[PDB]
Amino acid sequence: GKNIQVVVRCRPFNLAERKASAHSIVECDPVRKEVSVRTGGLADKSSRKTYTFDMVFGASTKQIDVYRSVVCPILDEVIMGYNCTIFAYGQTGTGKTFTMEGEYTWEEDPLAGIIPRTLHQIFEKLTDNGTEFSVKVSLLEIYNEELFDLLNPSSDVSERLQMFDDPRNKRGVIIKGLEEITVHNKDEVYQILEKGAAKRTTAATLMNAFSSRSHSVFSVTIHMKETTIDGEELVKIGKLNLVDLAGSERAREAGNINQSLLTLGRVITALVERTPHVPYRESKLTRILQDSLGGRTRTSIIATISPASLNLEETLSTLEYAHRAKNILNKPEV
Ligand SMILES: Nc1ncnc2c1ncn2[C@@H]1O[C@H](COP(=O)(O)OP(=O)(O)O)[C@@H](O)[C@H]1O
Ligand SMILES: [Mg+2]
Repeated sequence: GKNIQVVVRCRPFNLAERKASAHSIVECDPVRKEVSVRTGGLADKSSRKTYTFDMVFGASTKQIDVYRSVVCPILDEVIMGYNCTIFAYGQTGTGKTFTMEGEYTWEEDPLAGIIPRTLHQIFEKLTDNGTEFSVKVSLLEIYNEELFDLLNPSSDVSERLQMFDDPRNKRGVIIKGLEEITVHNKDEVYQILEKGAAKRTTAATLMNAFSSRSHSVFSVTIHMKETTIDGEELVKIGKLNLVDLAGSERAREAGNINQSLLTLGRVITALVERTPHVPYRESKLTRILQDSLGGRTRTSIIATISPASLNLEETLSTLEYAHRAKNILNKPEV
């Protein structure tokens, strides 16, 4: 494809779908990279709609496999000194958070998601090659188009963060007062995710800013300096934005979400097709990530879906959205 990769990840059935007597309507073919949905209504057992993506992950797909296939290529980009972004898009309950952060010593938990493994690899790789480096991370939430710092020890209330341009080459934004925690070792990441989780819970309870209706943006910035005898030194800065989007399924409270997700989709489609003018300025989410989506870089979207007939509507909606972002045509022979 391109620098923009769109993959789909289907989760296994959950308890509620079993108790509701739901049926599997999704078929994943990792070889042909297709996802086909049994769409028939009453008496219609023949009509199915197929879609093609850069990759397709079945329900048995393991955390490490999503990481190996989707993130490794991207992290190598970041290490070379680039800004990249990874998205988790889909219906609430389909695995966006299970995928972005997931759920010992140096060996990674098999349920660990993209975030634990990523920090993990930063330290292993930069330590192994003797690079001089420092790693800082920030975690903010976007709810009803307002920013909240999830790692600020103090200034913890329902106070939003001020966003604004900045005298410098455009595309960037400065988020006034964004807490940026320095990480000293790979394991220190779980403690960071704990603080975030605890503060998100507070915002949920004290604002109704439920995680399922918000965008979580966890950014890791790596400052690197590498040297070799008869090879000159290098100063690089890499940044990876790991985004856990709001569920794709109050009046405008659902408008801001529905709108930003549609704006995001338009920004992605504009980048794939190279149409002048990409609508970054139309949403807080795309404005904040412009600097990473703007310049040349690797960008990936992980579309999560349910396999049950109970969620057919949202699954088709998600597949259509993923298809619209990067139109890949189905190949011959079914
Ligand atoms: N692919 C998966 N494999 C195993 N469990 C998953 C998978 N995807 C989601 N889950 C499970 O579903 C729930 C997590 O869903 P979650 O990540 O919160 O979805 P979302 O973030 O989109 O709301 C947990 O029970 C989690 O273990
Ligand atoms: Mg979630």
